Amino acid sequence: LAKDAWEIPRESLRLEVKLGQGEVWMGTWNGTTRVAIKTLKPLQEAQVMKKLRHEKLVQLYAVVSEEPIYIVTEYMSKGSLLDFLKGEMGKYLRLPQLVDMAAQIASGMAYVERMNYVHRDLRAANILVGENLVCKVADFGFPIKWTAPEAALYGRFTIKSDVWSFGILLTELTTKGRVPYPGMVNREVLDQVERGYRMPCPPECPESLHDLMCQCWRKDPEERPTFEYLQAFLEDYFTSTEPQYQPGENL
Ligand SMILES: Nc1nc2cnc(-c3ccccc3)cn2n1
Repeated sequence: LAKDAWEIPRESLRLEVKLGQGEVWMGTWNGTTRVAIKTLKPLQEAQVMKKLRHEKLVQLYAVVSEEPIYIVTEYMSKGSLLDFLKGEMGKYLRLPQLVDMAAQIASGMAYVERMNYVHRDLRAANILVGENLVCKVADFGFPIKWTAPEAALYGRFTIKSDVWSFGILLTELTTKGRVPYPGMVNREVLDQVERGYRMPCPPECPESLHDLMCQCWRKDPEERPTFEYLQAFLEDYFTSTEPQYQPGENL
């Protein structure tokens, strides 16, 4: 059956270093350019990664539509935002760098918002990092803790359930990668969050950023901010919102 212009020769790719294991390799495409190659275990409907192109989304390069199915994309030299924040770099990141990263992610998601798509698994383990603190939304391929209640309970995934996740992602950045709802197991999160619990302000995080988290965690998904609003807020943050910001111990 008929391929499209994304298709490339099964073996026009040189796999080298293995990076994960569902498996992910670094490689070289037509001997000239470095890529990442995610391999599946037994891309049919990648009509999602094909239609999106933006500077803050990991770019699709090519596919291979036969088992084992390949997906080739740009190489992100630092790997996942989660690993980056939990590794050696986490202790040196302060609020300006973390808010900047948040802004990049909102910029990719504001594009997703315009195109009328929905990510469904926005969390730091699905943001990829390159040099110069470039972050890019990845993996449009159970993370109850990151999912809006209406989506966890009733399968209502909208751009507004993504916003909710983006708010959890903001606690990931401000805590240098901690799992959210520390001490709570999945069921206790779901019950507590339905009764109105929200994570409190993380140590040394300014109130104005916690308020932003709180708005993304509104019960009525319609009262949650847009990513366009989020991007603009984050970009202008140290002039418009926290002009007197002082670095502290950890942020
Ligand atoms: N597109 C893409 N996908 C992945 C997955 N993992 C990495 C990576 C993982 C560890 C160290 C450096 C890079 C990098 N990329 N880049």
